[PDB]
Amino acid sequence: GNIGNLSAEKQISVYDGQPFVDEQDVPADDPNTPALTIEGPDGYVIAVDAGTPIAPEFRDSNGNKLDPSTRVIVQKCDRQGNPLGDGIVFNDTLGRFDYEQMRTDPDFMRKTAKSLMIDEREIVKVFVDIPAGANGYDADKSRLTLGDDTSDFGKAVEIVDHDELSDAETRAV
Amino acid sequence: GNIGNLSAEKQISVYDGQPFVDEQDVPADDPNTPALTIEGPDGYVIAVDAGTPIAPEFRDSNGNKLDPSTRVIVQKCDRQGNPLGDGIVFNDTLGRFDYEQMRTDPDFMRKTAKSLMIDEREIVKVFVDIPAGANGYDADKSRLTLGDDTSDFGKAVEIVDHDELSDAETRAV
Amino acid sequence: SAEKQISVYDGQPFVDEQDVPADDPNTPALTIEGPDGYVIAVDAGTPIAPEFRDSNGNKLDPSTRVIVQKCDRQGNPLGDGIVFNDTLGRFDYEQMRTDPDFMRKTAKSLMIDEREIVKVFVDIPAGANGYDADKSRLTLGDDTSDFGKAVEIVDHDELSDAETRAV
Amino acid sequence: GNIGNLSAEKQISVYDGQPFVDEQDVPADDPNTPALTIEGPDGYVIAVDAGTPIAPEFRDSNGNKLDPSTRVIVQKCDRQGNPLGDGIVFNDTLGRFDYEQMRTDPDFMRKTAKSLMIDEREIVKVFVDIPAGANGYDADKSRLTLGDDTSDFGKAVEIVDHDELSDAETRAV
Amino acid sequence: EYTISHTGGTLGSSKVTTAANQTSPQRETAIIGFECPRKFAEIEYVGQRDSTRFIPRTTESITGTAGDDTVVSLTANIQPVAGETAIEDQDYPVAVAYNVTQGVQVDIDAVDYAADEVTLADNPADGDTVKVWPIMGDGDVQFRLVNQFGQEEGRVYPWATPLYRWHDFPQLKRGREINLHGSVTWEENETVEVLLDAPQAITWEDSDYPEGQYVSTFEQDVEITL
Amino acid sequence: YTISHTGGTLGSSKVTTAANQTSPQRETAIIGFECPRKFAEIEYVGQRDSTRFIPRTTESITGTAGDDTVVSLTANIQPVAGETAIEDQDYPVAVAYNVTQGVQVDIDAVDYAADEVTLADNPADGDTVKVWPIMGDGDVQFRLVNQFGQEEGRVYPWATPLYRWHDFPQLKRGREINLHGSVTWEENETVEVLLDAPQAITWEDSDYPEGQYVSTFEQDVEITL
Repeated sequence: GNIGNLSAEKQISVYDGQPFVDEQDVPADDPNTPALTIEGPDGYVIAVDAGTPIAPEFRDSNGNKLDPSTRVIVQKCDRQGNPLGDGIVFNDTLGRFDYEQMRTDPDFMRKTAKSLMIDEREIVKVFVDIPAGANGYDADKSRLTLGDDTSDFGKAVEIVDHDELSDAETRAV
Repeated sequence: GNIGNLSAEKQISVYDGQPFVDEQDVPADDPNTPALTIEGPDGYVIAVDAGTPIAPEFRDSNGNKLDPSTRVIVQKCDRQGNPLGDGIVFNDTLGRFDYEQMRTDPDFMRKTAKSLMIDEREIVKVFVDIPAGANGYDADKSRLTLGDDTSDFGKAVEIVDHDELSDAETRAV
Repeated sequence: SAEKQISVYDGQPFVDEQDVPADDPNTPALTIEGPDGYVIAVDAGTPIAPEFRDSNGNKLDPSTRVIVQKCDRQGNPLGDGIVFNDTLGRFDYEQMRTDPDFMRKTAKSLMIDEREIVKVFVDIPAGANGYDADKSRLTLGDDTSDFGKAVEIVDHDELSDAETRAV
Repeated sequence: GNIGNLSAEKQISVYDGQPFVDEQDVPADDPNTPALTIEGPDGYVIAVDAGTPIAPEFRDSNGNKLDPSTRVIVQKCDRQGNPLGDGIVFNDTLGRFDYEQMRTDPDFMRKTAKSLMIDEREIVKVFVDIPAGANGYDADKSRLTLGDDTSDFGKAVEIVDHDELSDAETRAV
Repeated sequence: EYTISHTGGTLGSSKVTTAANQTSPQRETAIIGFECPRKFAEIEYVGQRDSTRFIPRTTESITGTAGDDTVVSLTANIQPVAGETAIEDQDYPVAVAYNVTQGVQVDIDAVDYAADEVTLADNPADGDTVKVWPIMGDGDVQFRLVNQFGQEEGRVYPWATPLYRWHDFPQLKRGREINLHGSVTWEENETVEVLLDAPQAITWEDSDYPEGQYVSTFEQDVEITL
Repeated sequence: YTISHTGGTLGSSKVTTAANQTSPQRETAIIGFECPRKFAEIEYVGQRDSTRFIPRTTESITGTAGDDTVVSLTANIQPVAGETAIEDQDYPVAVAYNVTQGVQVDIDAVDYAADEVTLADNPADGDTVKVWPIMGDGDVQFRLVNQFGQEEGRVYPWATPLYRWHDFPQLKRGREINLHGSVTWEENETVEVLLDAPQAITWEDSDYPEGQYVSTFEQDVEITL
């Protein structure tokens, strides 16, 4: 009745429903409101390698898609939520994507640029820049799928607990 | 007040009403459906040597004997229950026997053309090739006695628990 | 070279079809036999196209199990030596034998002599309307793509024959 | 289509149907009648070692058995049909027989007391001595058989074609 | 190579064996043909080592009227089975009978082997019909080989062994069961045949039979190459 | 010495158990894969062995005038592989059956946000219709159970949301699911598919039109002999 012991590097994907992430309905024309808000899970450490995909299935309250000229932004911040400016991973639009298949075929898998590394309290935020005419944001119907942990394609994110010198060298940012 | 220090090699015979064998009534002419199903008793090992007799007391649901032209086959199978094809010990007809005295006199004892061996999981099946107009096979009225453990004639079946080097050898199947 | 690269289908005179009931797995639906003078070889990664349908031409139940399995020279299976055990529900019939991205493939290789047997078994639940191969069929292997693979056939050559006889 | 070689020696029996023999019905109490006349088969040669069975299934015209007191003889003659006195192989009665098992159990099978060798033209005769009372001998409802060639018991006639030096020494009669 | 025993039979390992009847003139004909399959490599039968079993049974018919207790001469020199003449002790029935109009079995009481007569308990009805299946009596048999053309390629032990020994001996007992003389080796598609000459026509597969579908049987313990 | 089989809704043995969850939102045992006598041991390998899960639930309604539309079904419906229009999908998002007529219904259209659908045949007043759509929300994982009935440990303690199984075109090679972790059975042991979801899921409704099983959980595995 064996299960198979495991490495600490759990390879997973990230979505809104998990209990370290929060959503928020948004109006049109604030590029600063955090739509999404990740936080450190209080003890573990997360590592997103550069070369990681996204599927930001963003829609409106009437279920329709947003304006493709909308710009999505992803950014690291401090433990108080103030962005660091640097450490940006993303700056592009929605029209680049195709919700029918944006998390299926690698020819369309839009991905990050740089790596990322979250301590027990660091925070990632996601921002949305739109003109006025849109039908806002409805997170209750929209969602996000970060990375893949199921396919022969794409990559995943590494969750780990605390191993000593790993953390010692990891905190040296 | 002693009993006798016994060898592990217990010399017995088999009967249908045992908790390592199952009966199953049959249609008219469905040969690939098993009459009986012997399985290993989950820890012991059996050996049927050659010269081993049979008393297959098969009768219909109305008490009469079956068609003498019916073919009987006994054969080893895999642990999966599938016939090995090879490894037959018997193939003959019911009409060879005399139910009055098929088990009585050695002079009518029909026996196996082979030895045989059985592990904890190995399986034996007893298939019955019948023509159309037969009245099937009622195991509630019918039975079987494989081997003998009483007669000074014939032989018996050896049964053992695991002895070390002999088991390592027996696993050469 | 004497190696012929082909595919296989039901209408060839070394593969017998058979209609089936709705709740019997042990029956042979399709039965290949050795062609009595040639030798066949399959390799792993080989596709299948079992376009199975009913007496009304509708598809069978997706929960149906399909199994391909080698047998001995008697027609008796072997338990070991299976190449396929999966379901019809995984095959988009409209494009299973077209797109390699939906081509479902084998696991093992296989070798058939002049007498050896391959069989295909089907496990269906009670309710379905059986199996009528008069409308249904099978197709095996692909000759036409750099993708996929095909099936090798030969007559008898000494070294390879005596080697292949050492199963 | 291989059949397997043979010796030149064939291990068989005889009866009336074997067409190198003639039957003849008999009166009441004549011993001298040639009931059965076997002639040499004009091309084959016989070897009857002693210890050779007989089933002279003799019956009346109504199908009842003859008297047990009857005596039966098998004797050699010349090529013309004249006995020799010597060359006798049987002298006994039907009381030493039992028609229902006189070819079943070797305990029952009475046998010859001498050897015999028949050339292309010699003759064997059967002689039958009966008292007054019995109702003659009907060959239609009777028959004969000579030889056992079937079971794991018995010893059959060696029938043969011609082998050279064998015949060379055969003709030293 | 691995070889085992097997039992060639009326149906056997392949459902292509032929069983057909002989003819009424005294002619040696083909009773049974075992055609070898492709499943096997080759087959061997060895006289004096391996055994053979045979129960031949023919057919007759009769019409009813008053006084029809005695079933007449059946035109076969009936013999005792295992030397025995009382039915219930016999290893198998000398003869059986069946009323067709009633569609029922009938037993037998009295016998006569020279007269070839028997006598029953069911006095049939005037206008009724009964069938009888008695064993076969006189007749001489042997084995034949045939290649894949129909050309004869060899008999075995060219001596037509008689039939009534099969009835006389209790076929099932060791040391008394039948062994013929000779040997033989089959091949893939070739045929071996049981041939016979005798007066009366044998039968199988008369649907009106009580104890089974096949009235007669031929069996042969032989050896098989895989 | 091993080969590859699949565990299934029936699989290699007629002892596999199929039960349904609770309405109180609390995780339950969906399926119990119990190892049989026939085999020696069973192996699962995440990241090698594929898996397929077509869940499907039940709803019911009564007819009257104007009921060409069926409601937000308390289920966050999702398109199939992104695709929407029914006849082009890999499989139907939902099917429905009029009981009184005792027939299948074909569907016109869908609205996913409001979770509603639009049919073709206005059913009769007083009539009954059953619907079988996919299931929406849901968090699954694998559990181990000894022969005694005791929980040993969960596999890869990170649940899988349901709707990815709908989001990916499950048949395309590479796109098919490969969960994480490993697990190994013994003879009398059991493994259990567990789920937590708010809506009740079904199997083996007599009135299904396409097949005798509405929902399937197939999985690839390695087997020893």
